[PDB]
Amino acid sequence: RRLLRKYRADKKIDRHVYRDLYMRAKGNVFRNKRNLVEHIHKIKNEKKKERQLAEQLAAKHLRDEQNRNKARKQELKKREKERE
Amino acid sequence: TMMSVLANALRTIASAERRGKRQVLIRPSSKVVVKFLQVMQKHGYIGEFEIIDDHRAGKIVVNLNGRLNKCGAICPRFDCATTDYEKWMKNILPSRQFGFVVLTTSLGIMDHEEARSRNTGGKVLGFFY
Amino acid sequence: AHAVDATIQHEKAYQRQTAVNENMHRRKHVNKSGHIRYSKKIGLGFKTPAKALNGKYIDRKCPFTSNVVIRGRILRGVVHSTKMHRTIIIRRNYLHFIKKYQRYQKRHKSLAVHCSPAFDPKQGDEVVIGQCRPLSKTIRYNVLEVVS
Amino acid sequence: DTINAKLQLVMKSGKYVLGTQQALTTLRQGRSKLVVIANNCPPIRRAEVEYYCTLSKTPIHHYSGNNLDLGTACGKHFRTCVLSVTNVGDSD
Amino acid sequence: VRMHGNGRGKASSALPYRRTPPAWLKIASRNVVKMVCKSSRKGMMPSQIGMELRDSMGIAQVKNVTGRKILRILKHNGLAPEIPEDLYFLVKRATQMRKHLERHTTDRDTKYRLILVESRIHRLARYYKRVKQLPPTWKYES
Amino acid sequence: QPHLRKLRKLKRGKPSDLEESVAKALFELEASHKTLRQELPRFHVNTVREVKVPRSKKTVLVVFYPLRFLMLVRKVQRALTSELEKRHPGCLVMLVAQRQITKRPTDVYKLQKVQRSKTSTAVFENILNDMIYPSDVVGRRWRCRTDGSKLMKVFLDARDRKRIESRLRAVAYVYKQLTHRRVSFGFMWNPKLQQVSTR
RNA sequence: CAUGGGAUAACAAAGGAGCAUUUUUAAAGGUUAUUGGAGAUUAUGGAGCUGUGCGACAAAUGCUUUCCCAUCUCGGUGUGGUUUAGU
Ligand SMILES: [Mg+2]
Repeated sequence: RRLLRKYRADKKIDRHVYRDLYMRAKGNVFRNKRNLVEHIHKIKNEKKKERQLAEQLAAKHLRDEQNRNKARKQELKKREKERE
Repeated sequence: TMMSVLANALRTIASAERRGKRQVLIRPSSKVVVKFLQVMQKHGYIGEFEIIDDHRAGKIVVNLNGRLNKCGAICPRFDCATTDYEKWMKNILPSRQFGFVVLTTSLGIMDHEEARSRNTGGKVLGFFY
Repeated sequence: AHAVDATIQHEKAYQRQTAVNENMHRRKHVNKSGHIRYSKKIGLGFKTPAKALNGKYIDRKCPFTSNVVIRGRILRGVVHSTKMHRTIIIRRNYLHFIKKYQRYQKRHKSLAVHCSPAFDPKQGDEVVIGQCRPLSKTIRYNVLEVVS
Repeated sequence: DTINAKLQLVMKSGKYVLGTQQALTTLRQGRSKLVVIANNCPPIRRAEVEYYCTLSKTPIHHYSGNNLDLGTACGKHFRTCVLSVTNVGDSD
Repeated sequence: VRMHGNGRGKASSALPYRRTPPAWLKIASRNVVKMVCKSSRKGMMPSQIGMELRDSMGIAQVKNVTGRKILRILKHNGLAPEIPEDLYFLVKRATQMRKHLERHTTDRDTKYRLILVESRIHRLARYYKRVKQLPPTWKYES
Repeated sequence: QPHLRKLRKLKRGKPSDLEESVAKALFELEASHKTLRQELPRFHVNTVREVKVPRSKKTVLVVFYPLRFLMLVRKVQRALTSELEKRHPGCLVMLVAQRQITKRPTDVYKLQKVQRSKTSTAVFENILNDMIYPSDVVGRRWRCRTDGSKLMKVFLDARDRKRIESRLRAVAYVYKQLTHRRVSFGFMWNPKLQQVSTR
C-alpha cells in the first residue's frame, strides 16, 4: 500500500490502475514489492502499446478528414469554374 | 418453425394431387422450389404455374394435371456420387422405367438421368413420379 | 559499442541471436535501424514480418530470426488461449463422417504452437502454423501468419 | 410513470444537479426549472426546499418513490433526495 | 405471443405492396427528418414517433418518404437510444415486476412471469452483444 | 452554345442531332416553363437514344441522365416528358436514369459486399419505374409456361389506363432493348383485392 | 495431395454515419546510378511530402441547393386524357 500510494503521488499510475492494484494487493496477488513493481511495469508497457496504436488510428482518421475536405473544396472550385 | 421450404412445398403438392385438386397454392416460394417445379414441368408432371410477387417470400399457384402420383423432399440433402444413382433409384423410385430423383449439382438443379448424362454428382433434393 | 538494451535483457543471462555477432558491424544483416539483426526468408511463399526484420526481440524459437526451420504440414486454426509465454493453443474444428449413420460429428483438436513476438494474436484470430522440430513437450508448430 | 420518462429524457439530453445542497444553490440562482423531491426526504429539509421553490416560483414535484428509487430513475447507483433540472433539454 | 407462452395470436400490421407515398402528401423529406428528430428530442421512442406521424401528419411510413428508417435517422443525428428500445421496455418490465414482488412475496404468478421476462432478456442481450449494439461484458442484473 | 450546358461536358464537343435538339428544348424550357424553371438549371442529360418500335407509329426518344438527378427529374417528370413530346412530333420521350450494374460475383464474401442498388434486379425494376413513373406497379406475376418460358406480367392501376395504355407497347419494347428482358402489362381496377380489369 | 465446377450448404466478417474520384500542368519550399576504378567531400537534379494555382473528365443522389436574419386556347398523343395559358 505504501508503494502504491507513492506511485500514485508520483503519477506513475493513474487512480484507476491504483484502485485495481489496491484491491489485488488486498487479494494476495503480489508476494512482495518486486512482484508488484513487475506487474506495474507490464501494465504500463501494455498501455503504451495500446496508446501508440490509438495515436496511429487517430492520425489516419485526421488525414482522411483532410482529404475529404480538400476534395469538397476542389469540387466547389470546379462547380464555380464550370459556371461560364 | 418451418425448417425446409422445399419440403413444405413438395408436401403441399403431394397432398393436392392425392385429393385430386386442379390447383394448389404454395407458400412460401424460393429459387429452389421454382427450380424443382421447372424440372417436374419439363417432364410433364405438372402444368403451368404462376409466381406471385408480394415483396416478401412469394407465392406460387401450380396447375395440376393428374399425372403426379407423389412428390417429396429428401432431408437431409445426402451427397450422391455418380456411382450412387442406382442406389437411390432402387431405394426411392417405384421402378427403373419411370420416376426421377432431383439433384443439386454444381451444374444446377436437374433430374438424375440428366445428371448421370453430364457425369456430375451432387446432393439429393427430392423425387417425383 | 551499443548500450545494453534494458527491455530485451531480463533473463539473468544475456539474450542474443546465435547466428550473428551484434558487436561488429559489417550489409545484409543490418536492418533499417542500423543494428545487426539476423533474419531469414522461410520457404513456401511466407513473407517475413516487418517486426522480425526491424524489431529488437530475441527468440531462439522464432521461424524468421533463429535456426527453427519449417518443413512438413502447414495447418490452419483459430487461437484458443494465449495464457502461456510466447506460446498459444489453437483449435482445429472439423467434421468427422460416421459411415453407418451417413452423418457428421463436430470434433476438435488442440495444438500447442510457438508464437513469435512478431505476431500479437488474440483469442478468435485465425493463424497459419508450420511444422517444426520438437521445441517442448507438446509444441510441434510455429505461427507463420495471423489473419484478424 | 410520466415523471420517470421525463427524468430519463433530462438525463439523456438536459442538464441537472443532484443533492440537496446543489439544488439549493441552483434555486438561489435563477437556474432551476423543476425540483423533484423523494418521499423519503427528511421533513425539515423538504420544507426548506419547498420554501425556496415557492420564493423562486419553481415547479416542485413530489416523487412517489424514496431516494433510492429517485437515484435509480436517474440512472444512478446512489441515492438522491433532491433533484434539480437546470436545462429541461427539450423535455418539457 | 409465441415465445414464452401458448399464445398463437396473428395480430399485426400488413405493409402495402405500393411503397410510393401518396400524391397528396406534400411534406418534404427534410421536413419529416426534422419532425422525427425533434420528436425524439421531445423524448419519444422510435415506435412512438412513428405512431405520432402516422396518426397526425398522414405519414404512413417514414421510410417510404425519407428513404430511411426512424432509428436510422436517430443514429445519424446521434439520437439513438443507448440501450435498444425493446430491451429497454423488457428491462423496465422486469424492474416493475421486481418492485411488485418485493411487497407481494406470495405473488407466485408474477414470479413465474419474472423468470420468463429475464430468460427472454438473456437471449435478447446475447443477440445485441453478438450484433455489437451492446458492449461486450454487458450483463442484466436482477 | 448556351443550350449545350444541358449536356454532359464530354458530349458538348460534337453533340448528336437528337441530343442537340433535346438540349435546345431543355434550355428553352428552363426559362419559358414556370415549373421547369425551378429545376432545369441544376439539370443536364447524358445522351439521347432513338428507338424504333416495330409495327407502330412514332419513335421513342430515350433520354439518359445522371442518377444523381433522380429526385430532380421525378419532381417534374410528367411536365418534362409532355413538354419534350410536343417539341418532337411523332415521338415518345422517356427519361431513364443511367444506372450501373455490378456483375453478380462468384464468391460468397464478395456477394455480401455488393451494393444492393447496383444489382441487375434492382436496376431493371428501377428502369421500369422510370418509364412509367406517374403510374406505379401494383402487382407482378411470373407466368411459367409448360415449354420452359417465364414471362413477367406487370400490373398497373386501372385509373392510369387512359394515360399510359397508348405508350405501354413502346415501354415494353424499350424495356427489352435496354434490359434484354421481356415484360407484359396488365391493369388491376382493385389492386388491393388483386382484381384484374378485362378492358 | 493437385486440379475443374459453384447449385445446395458450412466457416469467418459486419450490424451499415460504427462511413472514403481521376487525369493535365506549371511553379514555392524541405544511406542510388553516371562522371575511367577505388576512398572522401560537394552540388545538381529525379522520385516521392505538403501547400499555391491550372487544364480535361467523371460522380449512387440536385449545393445554379438547404437552413438561418432581414426588404417587400396552344402543341403533342389516342379515338379523351396530357404540361401550359385564358377563365
Ligand atoms: Mg421455446
